[PDB]
Amino acid sequence: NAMQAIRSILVVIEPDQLEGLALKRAQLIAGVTQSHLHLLVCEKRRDHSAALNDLAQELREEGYSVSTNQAWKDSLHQTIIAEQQAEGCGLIIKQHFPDNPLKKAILTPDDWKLLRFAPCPVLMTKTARPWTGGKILAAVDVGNNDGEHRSLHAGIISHAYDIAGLAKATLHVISAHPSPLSETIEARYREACRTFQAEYGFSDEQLHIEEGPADVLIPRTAQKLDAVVTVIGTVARTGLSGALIGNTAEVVLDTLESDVLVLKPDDIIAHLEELASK
Ligand SMILES: [Cl-]
Ligand SMILES: [Cl-]
Ligand SMILES: [Cl-]
Repeated sequence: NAMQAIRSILVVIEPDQLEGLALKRAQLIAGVTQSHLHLLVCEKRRDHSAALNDLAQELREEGYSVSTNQAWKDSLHQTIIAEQQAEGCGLIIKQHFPDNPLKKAILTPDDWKLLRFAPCPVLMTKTARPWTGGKILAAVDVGNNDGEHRSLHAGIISHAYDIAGLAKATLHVISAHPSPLSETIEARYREACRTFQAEYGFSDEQLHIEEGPADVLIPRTAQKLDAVVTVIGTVARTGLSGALIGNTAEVVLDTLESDVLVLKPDDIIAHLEELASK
């Protein structure tokens, strides 16, 4: 019940866009989990206090626990992470607004800095489709069961399952294992796969076991299922020079048309919490 355990959600509110999907997803989640909503506008110039008060009043009348703030220091991603630290939020929800209408799935450079440094789960909303009744896709690699991958996969499945339940949606899993006596090593992999299926109670129809590059297999499955949310984890160990997202998550985040919930390994979250608390 990973989502039920999140007791406050940071909702990034845009002042000038015609969609408000960050708050719509926050209302759906908190309507079930009774989580607190902290609404943040990141801007220095205009005084948004009256509009934030009116929005908070309307949500409290609907039964939500709500606080609001307007802040600005240095950059958009730094303002968001500083607010997450001040309010102790366990999830950040932000809507994706692409810089180029001909490259609509590409995240902005500031979105990438938010995903790199956030010391908590980040939900990047990329579609206006409602979650209710849709398909939720979890991305794992059943071919690896070391302590670090077991923990990360358990978190990806816990969050994806809680989302499927609160949205009255169906849950699907994509396992993309790199292409490789070949029949015997395949037995160890088939063993890992059958154990994963029993441990997590997945039907054959829910579990997509595919061989090939994860960076293209994850988006293909999301597109074929018309998934509305994809849950992914960043790489178990950082690459050189602080490259902690990893190539698979970099490509998938810039390609998916679904919303994306980005989780990080516990050891990476702990180090990012230290950096954010400086
Ligand atoms: Cl407030
Ligand atoms: Cl929704
Ligand atoms: Cl990175």
